[PDB]
Amino acid sequence: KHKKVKLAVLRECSNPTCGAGVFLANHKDRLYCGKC
Amino acid sequence: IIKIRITLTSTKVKQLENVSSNIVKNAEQHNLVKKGPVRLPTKVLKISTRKTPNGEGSKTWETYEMRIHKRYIDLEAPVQIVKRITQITIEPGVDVEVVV
Amino acid sequence: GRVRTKTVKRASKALIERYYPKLTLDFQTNKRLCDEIATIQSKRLRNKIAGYTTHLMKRIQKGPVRG
Amino acid sequence: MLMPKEDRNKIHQYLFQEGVVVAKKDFNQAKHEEIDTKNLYVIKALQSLTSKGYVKTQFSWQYYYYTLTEEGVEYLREYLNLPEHIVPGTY
Amino acid sequence: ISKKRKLVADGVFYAELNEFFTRELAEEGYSGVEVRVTPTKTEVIIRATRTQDVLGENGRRINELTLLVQKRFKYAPGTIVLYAERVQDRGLSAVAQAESMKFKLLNGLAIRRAAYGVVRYVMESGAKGCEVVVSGKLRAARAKAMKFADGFLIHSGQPVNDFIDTATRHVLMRQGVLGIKVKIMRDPAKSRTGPKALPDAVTIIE
Amino acid sequence: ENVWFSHPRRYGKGSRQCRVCSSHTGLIRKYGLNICRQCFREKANDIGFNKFR
RNA sequence: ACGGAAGGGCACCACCAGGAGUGGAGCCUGCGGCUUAAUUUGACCAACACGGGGAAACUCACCAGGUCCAGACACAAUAAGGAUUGACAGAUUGAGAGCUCUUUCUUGAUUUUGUGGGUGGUGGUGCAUGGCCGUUCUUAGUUGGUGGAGUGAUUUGUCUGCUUAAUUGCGAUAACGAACGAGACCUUAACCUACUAAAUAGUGGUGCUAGCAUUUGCUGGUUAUCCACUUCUUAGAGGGACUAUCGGUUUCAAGCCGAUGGAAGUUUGAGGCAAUAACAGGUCUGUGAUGCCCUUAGACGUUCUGGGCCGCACGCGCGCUACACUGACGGAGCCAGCGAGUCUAACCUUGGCCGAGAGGUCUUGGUAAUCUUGUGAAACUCCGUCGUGCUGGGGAUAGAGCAUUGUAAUUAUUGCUCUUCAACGAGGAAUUCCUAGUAAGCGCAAGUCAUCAGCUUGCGUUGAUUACGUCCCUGCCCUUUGUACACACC
Ligand SMILES: [Mg+2]
Ligand SMILES: [Mg+2]
Ligand SMILES: [Mg+2]
Ligand SMILES: [Mg+2]
Ligand SMILES: [Mg+2]
Ligand SMILES: [Mg+2]
Ligand SMILES: [Mg+2]
Ligand SMILES: [Mg+2]
Ligand SMILES: [Zn+2]
Ligand SMILES: [Zn+2]
Repeated sequence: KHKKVKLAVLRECSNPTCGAGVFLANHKDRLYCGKC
Repeated sequence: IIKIRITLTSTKVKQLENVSSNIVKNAEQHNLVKKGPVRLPTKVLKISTRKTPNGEGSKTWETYEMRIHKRYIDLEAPVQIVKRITQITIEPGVDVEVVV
Repeated sequence: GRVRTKTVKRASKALIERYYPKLTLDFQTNKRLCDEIATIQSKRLRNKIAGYTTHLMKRIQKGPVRG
Repeated sequence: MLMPKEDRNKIHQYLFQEGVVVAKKDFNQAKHEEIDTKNLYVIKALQSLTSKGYVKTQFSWQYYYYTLTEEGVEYLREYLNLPEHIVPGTY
Repeated sequence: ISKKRKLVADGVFYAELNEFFTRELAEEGYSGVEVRVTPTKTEVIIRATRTQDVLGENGRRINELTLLVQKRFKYAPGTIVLYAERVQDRGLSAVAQAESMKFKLLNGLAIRRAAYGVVRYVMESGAKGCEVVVSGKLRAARAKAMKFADGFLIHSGQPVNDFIDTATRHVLMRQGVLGIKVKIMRDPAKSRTGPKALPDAVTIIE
Repeated sequence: ENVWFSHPRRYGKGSRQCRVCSSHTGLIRKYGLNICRQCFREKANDIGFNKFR
C-alpha cells in the first residue's frame, strides 16, 4: 500500500557522488540524505 | 632423450589397446627405450538405482557400471619424438596426457 | 539338461553331410576343422557343434542314421 | 520487469555484440557470468523482448539459450543507435 | 580432477549436448553428436539428415550454435568448433525416423499412414526389420497403443545392444501426448564394425 | 525486502538439485553426477553407464 | 476362464526332510487409528526400512504469520509543470523489513492503474495421458505366409509317445517353410609354471644394514640398493568343456544314470538382456513430459520466521538387541573383499602432540594399483575373571557433565563419561526364507550425508543340518473334459 504522495512541483552532504541534486530532508536533527 | 610418461584412459578397451599398440609399434620402429604398457586395474564405476520412478512394485534394483580402463607407458625420447607421439594419438574416446 | 538345440544339431548335420570324407571322431580335430570350415561366432557354439558332430560320427560308425 | 535503463542497455549491448546469451536458470544469482548485471535481470529482459520477437529461446537442462534473429538485429540496431553495418558477432 | 570424475563428467557433457541438439536441431533432422577431444581444440560433429539448415545461410546458424555452446560450457573462444557433415543413412537412424514421424503427426497426418511410411522407408533403406509403436489417445478412448512392424526384430539378448536402434518421442497432440517408439533391426551383414552376423548363425564353406 | 529474500542453502537437500530437472529428491552425488535418479535411468547410456550383470 | 474333474510335468515367492527364524519382550522404523494449528501426501501376493521418504532449517507439498512479482506482450486511461523506484530515524513488526505509517528527500517514460492475453503452480484428475516401472509369468510361451478342415467364430501348423530347465529335442505327422521367445549371446567367478609387460604389483639374490647365532644360517630395514624374473598381483590377445572317455540304461533316437579323467561335468556357478497380449496396477509429488479442470496479487507463484511432518488410550508389517557357560567380561592373537576421496577449495586422512573418551591442534600424502589402506573389520583363536541367580545376560528408561556438525540441537542430531539397570526365563494360533561356499552368524565399503543407521545396495570372514524327492497344501505349464461363467468363480 505504498502510496507515493504526489509531491507536486517544488542542501548537500558527503559522498560527492551526491552531485548537487541530493537536497536534504529535515524531519528533526537529520543529517542523512536521499541516496543513503 | 627426455623421460616422459604417457597416460591413456578410456571407457573403450578396444580403442585404448589400439592407441597403446600404435605407440608401442612407433617406439619399436624408432628404437627407443620404453617401459612396457602397464595396464592399471580397470575400475568398474558402478552405481545402483531403483528401477521404478516411484515407490511401487517389487524392490528391483539395477547396477549401471562404467568401466574406466587406464594404461600408462613411460619411455625416453627427444623433443621431436615426444612431439610426434603426442600429435599422433588423436584417437577419439581416449584421453592421452604426456607428463615430463 | 544337455539337450542340443536346432542351431547345434542342424549345423552338425550340414557339417557331416558335406564333410564326411573329412574330420574323424576325435573331438579336438573335429573342432579345429570346424574352425576353418565354418564361421561360428562363439567358441562355446563351435565347441557344441564339434561335440555333436563327433557324436554323430561315432553313431555312424555303428551303422547309418537318418539325415 | 522494473530494471534500470542502463542495466537493460548493458543486456542489449552484450546481446548485439555476441549474438546469443546463455543464462543460468537462477532468479537469485547476484551477477551474470559474462554480463555485469543480475541474472534475473538478464532472464527477464529476454522474457521481455523475446516475446516481442527478436530472440529464440531453448531451455535444455535448466540453462536458457537465447539466439538473435533478423528482426532482433534491426530492433537492437535501432535501440543502440548503430549504423547499418555493425553486424552481430555471429555473422 | 580424478579420472573417474573426469570421464563421468565427460559422459554428462555429451549427454547435455545431445539433449541440447535434440531440442535445437529437431526440425533440421538431427540424429546424434560426436565429441572428439584434441589437445588444442574440441570438435563437435553433428550428424543431421539435412546439413544445410544446420549450417544456415553462409554458416550463421552453425556459428551461433558454436558460440552458444562456447558460452554455455565456458571455453576460451576458438577452442570449440562444430561440423555438421552428414548422416550416413537417414532410414537407418531411429532418432531421425522418430523425429520425422513426430513432425508428420504434428503437421497433421493419419497415425497409421505416417507410421507405415516410416516403416516402409526403413525397410527399403536396407534395415532387416522395423517397428513403430504409437501409444496414447489415438482417438478419444482409453488411450490404446498401435504397433506397425515389418521384417523381424530380435528382442532381446546381447545382439540388441549390438545392433538395435531405439528412439522414443513425445508428440504433443491437442488432446495430450502420443508416445513414439521406433526400433530398427539393422542388417548384421553390412555392420562395417563388430559382429557380421547373429551369434547363432552358422555358415559353412564348400 | 531484498536483504531478506534468502536464508542459507549451503548444505542439505535444498542446496543441491538435479542438473537436468532441478529436483531435490533422489539425487545422485556419486562421482559428481548431480543428476536425479529418474533422469539418470533415462540417460545413463549417454553418460556411459551400461548394464552388464 | 473356472472346476472341492481327470492325465502328465513343475516350483523352497509350495510341501516333504530339516536349518534360521518371525509371531512372545525392549527399542528402531513404516502403516493405521486417535490427537492436532498442522500432525502434507501416494501406496492397502503385486501397500506397510516402499516413494531411493535416514524431514531441526532447506527439502515441504502441511500449519500461524510476514514480504516480493519473477503479472511477457499486441492494446487503451495515467506521463516530458515527474508515470514510478528507493529511503535514514521512530512508531510498528518475530525481524536492522521503509510491509505500512509519521515526513520530505532520492529516481526518472525502466511501471502503476484498469482490458485482453500470458506466466508459475509438489493444485486436482494415474479412471484423459506419455515415458518409466511393477505384475500377470521366471513359467514356456506367442505369431504370420501358403496349403488342409469348417458356412462361421476358429482350427491345424503349435502333436500321441519318450526327452529336456525349456514349443529342448528325438520323432510322429494336412502340413511345408519361417519369425519372436527359450537357447544362442554379453558381464562376472573359478584354471592357464601358456604369450605380452610392469618403484603405481611382487619375488629371488647383489648393494647398505640391526639383532640372534658366529662356519655364516633365521628373522627381517634398506620405499632412488642394482641385476634377473613374472610364480603370486594386474590386464590384453588367446587356451580350456563339448556332458570328454568308458560302462549300463534306453523304442530306432533325443537323452539319462554311474565311474575315471579333469580347475571346472546342475545350462560349470551367478547374473544382464529377455516375446505375444494385457492391468483402468504405481507414478500428474522426477522431469521446462503432458491434455483438460482450478488458481494467478490478500496467489494454490515464490520467499522469510516459527512450528509440524517425530506428536500417543491402541492394532499391524520389516527390523535390531536379547534372554546367557557353544556365554559375558578383560588381556593377547592380528585375518579380507567390494569401494570412495579435495584445485578454485575443502574430500579421504597417515604421522606427531594435547585428552580418560568423544574429540582438538601442527604438519603430511592423495585428483589415486602411488596416500588414507595390509581399510591391523568383526565373528573367531588363546589365556584368565565370572559360576548360575534377571547374575558380572539384557540394556530400555532417566539424571549430570564434556565434545562434535550446523545460522540455528528445545521435542534430548550424534558421540563420549558416570550413574538408575525396565520388560525379556527361548516364545499360542499362525507364518517367512532357504539346498552348498548355499542357510545362518560376523563385520566392512558405498548410497542417502553439514550432522544422523537399527535401512538398503554390494562385498568379503566363519560356514552346517537336511534332500537329491513329491504333488498332500499353496500355485504355475500342457492336454482332455463339463459349464447356465465372458465384468470371466471375488
Ligand atoms: Mg537368453
Ligand atoms: Mg532374532
Ligand atoms: Mg508452492
Ligand atoms: Mg489358412
Ligand atoms: Mg492354435
Ligand atoms: Mg487405479
Ligand atoms: Mg513421515
Ligand atoms: Mg462361489
Ligand atoms: Zn549523500
Ligand atoms: Zn532428475
